[PDB]
Parts: sequence; structure tokens; C-alpha cells
Amino acid sequence: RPTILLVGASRGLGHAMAAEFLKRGWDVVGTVRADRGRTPLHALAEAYPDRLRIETLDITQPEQIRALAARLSGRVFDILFVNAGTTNPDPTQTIGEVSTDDFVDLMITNALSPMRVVETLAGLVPRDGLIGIMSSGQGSIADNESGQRELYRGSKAALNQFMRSFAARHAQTPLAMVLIAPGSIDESVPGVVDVLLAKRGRAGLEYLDYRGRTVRW
Amino acid sequence: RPTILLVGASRGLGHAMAAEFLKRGWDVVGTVRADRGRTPLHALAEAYPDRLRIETLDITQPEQIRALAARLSGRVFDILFVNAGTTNPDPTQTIGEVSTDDFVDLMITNALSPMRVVETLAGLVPRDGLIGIMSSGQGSIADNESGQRELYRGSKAALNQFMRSFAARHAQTPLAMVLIAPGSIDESVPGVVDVLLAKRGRAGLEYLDYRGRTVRW
Repeated sequence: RPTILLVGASRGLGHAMAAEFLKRGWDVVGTVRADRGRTPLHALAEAYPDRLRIETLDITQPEQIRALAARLSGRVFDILFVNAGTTNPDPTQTIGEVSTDDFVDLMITNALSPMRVVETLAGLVPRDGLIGIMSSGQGSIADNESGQRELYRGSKAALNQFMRSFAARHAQTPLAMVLIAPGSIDESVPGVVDVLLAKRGRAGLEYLDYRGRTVRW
Repeated sequence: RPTILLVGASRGLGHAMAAEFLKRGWDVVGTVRADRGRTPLHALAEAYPDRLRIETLDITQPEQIRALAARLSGRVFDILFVNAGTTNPDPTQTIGEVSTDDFVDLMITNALSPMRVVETLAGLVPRDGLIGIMSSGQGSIADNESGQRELYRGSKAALNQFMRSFAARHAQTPLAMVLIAPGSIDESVPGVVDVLLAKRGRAGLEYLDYRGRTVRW
């Protein structure tokens, strides 16, 4: 059975993607923070005790990402998917209004830390494997005609740019990469997984939404 | 005589732009850090003592930007141009390699702080005036086929996105805005100034290089 390493799978879209990959016959290794009591991912492992493994990880600590990579060494995953990021509690703040702490925290959680996950765990994917990262339609600079969610938008545009440079470093390889714009969950998640499955084996980085359409950068 | 407020004018491209605006008959108010001994901008003021004024400002301290805005209150500038940013000393670092300090420092200097300058000093420009910000061709996400300078690229893409949201907030107004890709200095700076002068009175935000060509986002 094919295997996916899904970073950030405790709740929300991450838990839904784990269940959807399980539904399609994949084995899943999903990560959560250890300092949570009990998450939907723990319930899902009780329903799939043979096919879902849970690992704990705070991705804002690079040593923990490295420790996870060392623990999984020798293991090969067909997909690495990074589902990392959050929002500011008041997304209506303008960039001129946010505190320095607001700005630093969200840039670290949404752009630096997912890229560190990709770079550190990339070795657990075959040279022709797939690495996917949860981005957002808000990260598209061409599409930003309306503003709003200003800090979040900037964090996701930096993420997309960082990933394009990572892709450039792999331009001579058959590595497949995708930034996903997820676009309730039952309407979005089956598509996201369709898109990931359809992207396997197609080398290079694309920016794709949950219906598989190219998102302008 | 028309007037420009040029933030970041001590040296390099900023000093060259001040001299070029002076050459074309503008009055200039340029800013430098106070904790520098003597800069080319000080030499330029000795050559243009009636038409160049120097103000001191560290733009990474928001209180200082606010103090400058209060000092200039009542004054009207036809152009506000923000020339703010730096690079990492080792631009060949991958995003996975940079220290958290590297990342935070450059995101603050290159994306948060220039946007705070724009937002705080925007009131010193007429409603139909021009605000320009020094971006880079490295900030274009569509154009990033080659990577390199990875941290710098991400800082400038976040800047461009932040500015697009600021533009959205002014969509109903005749404010003119431009992100400049400067593309030695004698080949670039006269063009940059041509582009700024040609952009006055054309409302909305554009991403433009020193020859006036649209840069893809």
C-alpha cells in the first residue's frame, strides 16, 4: 500500500485529508502537537489502527523536525504533505497596524516553518516522489485585487516564493511538487486528494487549487 | 518646485535618485540613519543647500516614522518614495539553512518596515499623489525560475503582496502607486526617475521596472 507522511493532521483540513487518504487505501503517518489532550486524529487512529500512525512534532522547533526525520530514516513515503500554518486572531488588521510580534509569529509559522519541514523531510520521499504544501488562494499576488487578511496574504506569498526557489534547486530531477489552494471540507478535501494523486509522477512545481486548476502566482 | 520625500537616501541607489531628482528641478527631503558619520547624501546637500533637506530616521522603529510624520505635518510632497531594504550577508543560503534570526531580521527590514513607512507617511502625499517603493525583480513569483538569493526573494514577494493589499484599500481613490524593479547606477537611476515621473497622475498600483515595463507578479 502507498504511504503518505502528513504533517499537521490533528484537526480540520489535515484530519480530513488523513481520513480521505485512508478511504482510498493509503497508509498514513500523521503528525500532531504533543501538548494537545486528544484530537480527531486520535479518534481516526482508533478506527484505522493498522493503517494510521501518529507522530508528535512541534514544527516551530527545527530540532524536532530533524528528530522525526531520524526516526523515520530508511522509510519511504510516496507523498510528503505539509499542512502547516495559522491566521492572526484579527485578520482585518492592515500591515501598518500589526504588532511586530503579530508579524514575526505568523511569518515564522506560515512561511519559515513549513519550508523547514519540506527541506528536512524531503529525504523521506523518492527522487520521483511528491511533496505537497498547503498554501492558499490568498497567497496569489496576481489575484490580490481586494486585499483583506493582509498579514495572512503576505505570509502565503512568501511561502509560495520560497517553494519556487526550492523547486528551482530540483529542476534537473523528477521530483513532483504542488502548492495547494484548498478553496464544506467534504466539498474541498476529496478534490485536494484527487489533485495530489493526479500530480504524482508529473515533475516540477505547480500552484493548483482543489479542482486542479492552475492558480496564478 | 515639485517635492519628493525620499526615505533611505544616504548611499547607493537612494543617493543617486536624490541627485537625479535634483538634476530635474525637484526639491528633495531625504532620510538617513543618524548613527552614520557622513554619507554621500551629506555631500549632496552641500552642493544643493537650497533644495535638499536631510532628516534622520531609523525605519525599524515605528515611533521614529511617526515622529517624522508629525514634524512634516502640513507639508505636501508630490512623491513619497520608500527605498528600504537590505540583503543577507550570505545570499546563497537556502530557506532551509537560514537561522531564525536571519529570517526575522530580513522580513522586518524588507517587508514590514517599508510598509510601515508607506502607511505612516501616506498622509503627506495628496490624494492624487504618488507613492513608490523599491522592490526587486527577485520579488516576482511568476519570474522565479532559477531560485538563488532565496531569503531575499521571499522578503520582496511579501512586500509586493502587502503593497497590493494597501492598493486595494485605495481602489476608489486616484492615488498612484508603484513597486520599482531597478534592474551602472547611471544606467538604472535615470530610468527609475523617468518611470516615477511618468507614473504621476495614473491611479492604482503597478509593478514596473526601470524601463517602465510591467513586471509579472
